[PDB]
Amino acid sequence: NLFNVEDYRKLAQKRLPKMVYDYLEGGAEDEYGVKHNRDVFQQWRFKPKRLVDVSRRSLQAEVLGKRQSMPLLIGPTGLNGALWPKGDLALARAATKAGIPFVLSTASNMSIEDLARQCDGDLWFQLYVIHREIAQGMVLKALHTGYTTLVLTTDVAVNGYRERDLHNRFKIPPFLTLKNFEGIDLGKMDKANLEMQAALMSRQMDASFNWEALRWLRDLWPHKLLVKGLLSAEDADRCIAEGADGVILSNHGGRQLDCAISPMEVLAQSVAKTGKPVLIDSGFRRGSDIVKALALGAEAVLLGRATLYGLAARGETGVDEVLTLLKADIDRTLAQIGCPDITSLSPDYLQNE
Amino acid sequence: NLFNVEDYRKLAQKRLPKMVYDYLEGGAEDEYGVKHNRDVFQQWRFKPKRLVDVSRRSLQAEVLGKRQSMPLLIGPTGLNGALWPKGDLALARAATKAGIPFVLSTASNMSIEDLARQCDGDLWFQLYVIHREIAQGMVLKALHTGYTTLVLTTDVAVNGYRERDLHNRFKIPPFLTLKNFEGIDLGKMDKANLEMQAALMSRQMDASFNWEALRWLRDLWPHKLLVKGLLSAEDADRCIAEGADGVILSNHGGRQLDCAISPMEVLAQSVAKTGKPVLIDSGFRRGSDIVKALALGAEAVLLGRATLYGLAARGETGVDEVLTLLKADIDRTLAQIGCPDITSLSPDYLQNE
Amino acid sequence: NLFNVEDYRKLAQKRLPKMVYDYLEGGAEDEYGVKHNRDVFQQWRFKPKRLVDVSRRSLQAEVLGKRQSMPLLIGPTGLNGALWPKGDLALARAATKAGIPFVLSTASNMSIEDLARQCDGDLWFQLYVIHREIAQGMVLKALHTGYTTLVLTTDVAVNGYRERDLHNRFKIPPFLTLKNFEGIDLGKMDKANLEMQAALMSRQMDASFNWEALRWLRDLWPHKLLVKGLLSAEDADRCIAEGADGVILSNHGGRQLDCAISPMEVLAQSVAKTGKPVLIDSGFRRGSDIVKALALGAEAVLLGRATLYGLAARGETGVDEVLTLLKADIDRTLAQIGCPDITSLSPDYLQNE
Amino acid sequence: NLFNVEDYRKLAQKRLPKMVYDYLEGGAEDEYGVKHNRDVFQQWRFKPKRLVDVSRRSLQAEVLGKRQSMPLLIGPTGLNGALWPKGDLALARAATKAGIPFVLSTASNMSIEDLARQCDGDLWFQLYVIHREIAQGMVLKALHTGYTTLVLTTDVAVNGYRERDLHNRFKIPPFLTLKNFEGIDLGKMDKANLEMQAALMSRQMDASFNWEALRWLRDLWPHKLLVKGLLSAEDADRCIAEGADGVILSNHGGRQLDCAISPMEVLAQSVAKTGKPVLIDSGFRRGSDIVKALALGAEAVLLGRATLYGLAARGETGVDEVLTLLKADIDRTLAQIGCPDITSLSPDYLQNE
Ligand SMILES: Cc1cc2nc3c(=O)[nH]c(=O)nc-3n(C[C@H](O)[C@H](O)[C@H](O)COP(=O)(O)O)c2cc1C
Ligand SMILES: Cc1cc2nc3c(=O)[nH]c(=O)nc-3n(C[C@H](O)[C@H](O)[C@H](O)COP(=O)(O)O)c2cc1C
Ligand SMILES: Cc1cc2nc3c(=O)[nH]c(=O)nc-3n(C[C@H](O)[C@H](O)[C@H](O)COP(=O)(O)O)c2cc1C
Ligand SMILES: Cc1cc2nc3c(=O)[nH]c(=O)nc-3n(C[C@H](O)[C@H](O)[C@H](O)COP(=O)(O)O)c2cc1C
Repeated sequence: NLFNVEDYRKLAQKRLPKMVYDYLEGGAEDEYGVKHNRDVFQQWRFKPKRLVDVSRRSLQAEVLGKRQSMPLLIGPTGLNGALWPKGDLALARAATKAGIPFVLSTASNMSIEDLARQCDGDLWFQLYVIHREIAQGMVLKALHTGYTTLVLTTDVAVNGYRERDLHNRFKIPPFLTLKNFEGIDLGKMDKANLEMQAALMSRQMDASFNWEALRWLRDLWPHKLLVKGLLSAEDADRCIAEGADGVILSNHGGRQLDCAISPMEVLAQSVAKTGKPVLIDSGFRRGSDIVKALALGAEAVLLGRATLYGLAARGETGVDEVLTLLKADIDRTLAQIGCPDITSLSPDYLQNE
Repeated sequence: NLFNVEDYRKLAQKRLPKMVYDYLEGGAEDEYGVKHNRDVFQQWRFKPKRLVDVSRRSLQAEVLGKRQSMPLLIGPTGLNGALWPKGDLALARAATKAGIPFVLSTASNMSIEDLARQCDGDLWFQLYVIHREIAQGMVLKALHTGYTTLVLTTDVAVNGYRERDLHNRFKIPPFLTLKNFEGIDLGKMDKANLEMQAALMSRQMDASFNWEALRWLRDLWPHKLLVKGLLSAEDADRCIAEGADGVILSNHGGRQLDCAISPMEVLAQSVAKTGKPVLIDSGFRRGSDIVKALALGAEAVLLGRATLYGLAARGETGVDEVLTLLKADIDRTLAQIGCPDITSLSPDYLQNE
Repeated sequence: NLFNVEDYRKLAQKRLPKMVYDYLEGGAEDEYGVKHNRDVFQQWRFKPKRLVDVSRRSLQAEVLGKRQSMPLLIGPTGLNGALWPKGDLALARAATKAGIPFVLSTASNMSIEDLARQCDGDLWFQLYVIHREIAQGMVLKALHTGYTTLVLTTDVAVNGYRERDLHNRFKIPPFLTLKNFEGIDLGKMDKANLEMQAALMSRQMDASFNWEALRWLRDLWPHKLLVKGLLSAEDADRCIAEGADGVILSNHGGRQLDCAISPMEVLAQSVAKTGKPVLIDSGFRRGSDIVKALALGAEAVLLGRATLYGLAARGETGVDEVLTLLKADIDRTLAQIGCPDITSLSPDYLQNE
Repeated sequence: NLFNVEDYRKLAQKRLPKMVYDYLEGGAEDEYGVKHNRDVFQQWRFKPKRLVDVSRRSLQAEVLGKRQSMPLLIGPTGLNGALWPKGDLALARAATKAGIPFVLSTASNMSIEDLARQCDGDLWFQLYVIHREIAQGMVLKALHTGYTTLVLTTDVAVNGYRERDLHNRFKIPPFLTLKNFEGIDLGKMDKANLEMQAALMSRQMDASFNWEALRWLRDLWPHKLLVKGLLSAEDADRCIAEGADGVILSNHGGRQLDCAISPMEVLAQSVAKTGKPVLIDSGFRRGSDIVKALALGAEAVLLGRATLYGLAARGETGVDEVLTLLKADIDRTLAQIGCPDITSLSPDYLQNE
């Protein structure tokens, strides 16, 4: 039985080695965060508008000014190859078939260049800064290979304390490789090419990356730039003031700070304050979750684990199936609440509980 | 032990094939809706008025201006024949013996005409519009056979995603038939009698039926007209403005949209705004649930699953028993809260929790 | 292990026949009421006052102007003889040894006269009116035998729907008798002594007893009169206006109306509005429950099941033990919150949660 | 697996005799208090500040004007020797190695003098007053041996009703001794040295110790003085008015009054009202709990059971490990919420839930 996202999670758990499933499903510390990410959606219920002609419905919507099939994206997730062979490509091709963007992780198992050469969809690149020079190299590589949008993830200044991984002594699968860091030379002896080599031999990001550094990144990247990992309207607003074209409210799927608020708690405020695109992720599993966020003003919702369950359970086809179910889910929900055009969603369709 | 509605649910589950019980009991998606429908009643508790003479109590009340034994009705439910042989007739006869109306579903297993010929009680007809022409035929048939009231159900523009049915591959019992669509001719070749035949060969309602279409229905039906499936005081008010004589607040027993609010959440507001009869259903199981709704202003409460448990467990007699228990329940509750005349109920007997 | 009331409940359940334990412990319908009666106490927590000299503490307090050892009473409960032989006397003697009043039920197994002859403590009489003439007889009997206070119970206009009793086909123990109705003659033929005989052959109270009837009772009884079963400050106030010397807020231990509010919900309001003694019962098990009610203004707390567990488990000694534990509990609590004199309790020691 | 405090609790439960584990883990009566102490932390979630340079973080902070490695302390707990041999010394040495103070209990198994001679860290002394003369002796002894701070615990005027201890008939381990009361002479015959001997032969504190007595203690002790066990901003303020240099909000880890509020409920108010150091304990297990309290204004958090689990499970090394984990936990949390300097914490990093 594969009728919803949970069904794929169940199948994924049956097919993945425990260590890998825990890497995927686990959250930080007590996992109160991942639970809160799910529970917060119950803070809203629907107030359908009846007797509305919903015979013709549209899920098409502009994201950052560019039209796509539906307000969804497959968000950046690292080590996809540990879930399914060539996982990054499977996800990218499924997203492309569905008419939505795919975001490649800095910690992907397929390189920026290789993906761009094997997929003609709308590819976005998610950046993690470990070393400024190396980051610049990846950004320029993404630019030259056709990536349309750059996403800076800011919520992993230090690694999250995921206790399942500690219990399992989780180690990156030996057959896997952080492809984007491949060929970053060596032998070079001197400050950089030493301070860099040392940085790469460390599983820690550049914790000093601040607003000033964002300005640097803004000048380097000429296209759309989003800042991911924000949990306040104030930070979202500052990002816009610093040059960002939009933001992605997110708590990294409860994988970094267990007691972090859910981004849903500051969605409406961020939308009202910034006046710019506010995308969101963390906890989305049902079409109703997605519609609630869109009704509150979100430009689009990025999927993390939802599509990864499809990938881990049935590869590319599994991802296609999850996207198909979610699209039919969103469509069904729109019809049921009396909002035929997804772009017409508003808070008026919701009741705060 | 058959002392309340739950006892009949338990017996019904023991006597019905799993597939059928799931069709009856199931809700949309995660079934958070059916649970919420039950839980919402705990938002109110009673503040009895003591030392009131309750030696003489009355449950008699006018519904749409017409007096009936108690403010209850057996609401429209499809495929009753799958629960018990000639289920529609059993329910109708039980309702008639209890002195309350029975609402026949468009998806009933006994035709509009056959029921009217075999039951002299107050029969109401619930309409689903798949094809305008066919709907008109049913409405006129109900009119000519003595049905007093017409109920338009508006919350199934598209089919609900009930996962139990998907797991069981639920298929309408072969010995059952949507009798009201019987004899709708064929062979006829041309636009209609083709666009119609195609519509009937589709398990989907007319999703375009809107306010304009309601105006059409209002002109076709000369007697009392109610719109069912509303979940907002605004929609209820618009229905009255468009000609309706009252409304039925309802989320279809949590079978259509899992995250829909419970109609109890907008009952008081709808009563205050419309100033017209506001009936309600969804989640009612105990007399206290019913009394709470009546105290908040509801004109009457329609029973869905409650009487179906009686039907599935013990046929017509089972329905008689459930109605008898509920009547004694309501009566007992009125005595206990110090409101001898059911028509005297008000919010003053309740405490918001 | 017998260190609190719950320990006695556990022992009582082990020693009583299931039917009897269910009669004792059971509540109306779903028993959400008895649960709410317990849960409501968690709506308040303590804010102790430190560095207060609590070396000398006093639990002595006036109830209706008369001093007693502590602000507790053993409330009226019927069929005590079904829990332990001569249960009414055991409870009365334990209450007397503890220095608190005992309230005899109209449905006691020991007569008004017999108890008064075998116990010299402060005896109160709880009245149920089935027949006016018979009620007058009992009231006069209580008056002539030394009962100091009369309590009219108003919350059983009709019998509660206790489903455990229905499942067990509960029948008053054959070796038991409603002693207070003994010798009410017969053979007499005519209106009364016929309308009366019929009333006694019915397990139903006089549902017509109203405010006018209370006035009649007020004129018949010359001493302190309390009205029990109130659940609103308005009713409590009316009782005072009609002549009552105080009231007992109560939902009959969740045995009559499952969805009734807990009396704790209207305690403070009743105290402020009436300006007269407001006693309370329903749900009290821990000394902290009792102290919370007293802090909110209650004159005294009546125990129902708490002391009955002591009785059912270990007879008179069991009741003595429960009262001893509760007294030590209240004393300990007073010391811990910094209120050495129980009469000094106020809302300032509480925090609303 | 020893990755957090709970892991040490699990190991401690496996290594300690049941009686001892219950003495350690148990709470008063129903233990709703210890549960509330944990649950209250979920009333706040984090709103991280992104793009803040957190490459250089500092946990150093002044407590009562004196700098220490982090805003933590190992609080006073009695009978540590029952958990691990020379438990008091193990805890003291671990605290000293971590750069934080250790508070010796009046009911310690190692004397004030012996500890001071074997540990050169910052030692605090917690006082319980059973007899004024004896208390003075201990205070002077602590003064002469180098203890920097005196803590008066005021929440054990009477002993808490811990039912686990009652069930286990808990008796202070025979190989243990209340060392601080050793050599308090005898044979002396007359008022004191009789009223004193009797006081020592009683497991009850001086319940008369009030504000006047605090003034006496204030004049006796020349250094920093804190009052522990407060649960209101009003009491905290009075302590400052009476001469205290700060307070410790605490409910004694839910071991004294089950229905006591959690000190977290009055932390912000106490900080705002007193304008003096407000330390706190009760319920702290995760670094996030600690950071929430510090963000609300707490000067420091005292650990009770957290470090005792380390002690009971693995002795001194276990305590070292727990402190190491908590420090890394706090550090990680600071980085994640964007507050590199622990002294910069404020309510702005929190969201009330
Ligand atoms: C297995 C896994 C790996 C992840 N790796 C990254 C990453 O490399 N880059 C990034 O920006 N976010 C990363 N994320 C976070 C996601 O982008 C997204 O915020 C999160 O999955 C949203 O929550 P959800 O899983 O409930 O949908 C990861 C999430 C998961 C589940
Ligand atoms: C088995 C089943 C079939 C139903 N079929 C119909 C239908 O044909 N027409 C309609 O208007 N409502 C239909 N309903 C909805 C009911 O009219 C009513 O809204 C719902 O049962 C109320 O909730 P309750 O079941 O908790 O009482 C159906 C409900 C059930 C349980
Ligand atoms: C077994 C049982 C019999 C009772 N019988 C009577 C009665 O005869 N008269 C009356 O006034 N209340 C009666 N009560 C109600 C009590 O006076 C009291 O309101 C109730 O027990 C308080 O709640 P508690 O049981 O939680 O303490 C009865 C309660 C129990 C538990
Ligand atoms: C086993 C045990 C013994 C204790 N003994 C004392 C004591 O002698 N003096 C004192 O001031 N507090 C005493 N306390 C209370 C602690 O100082 C502290 O308030 C409490 O442990 C904080 O809660 P926590 O255990 O959740 O951290 C004790 C606590 C425990 C767990």
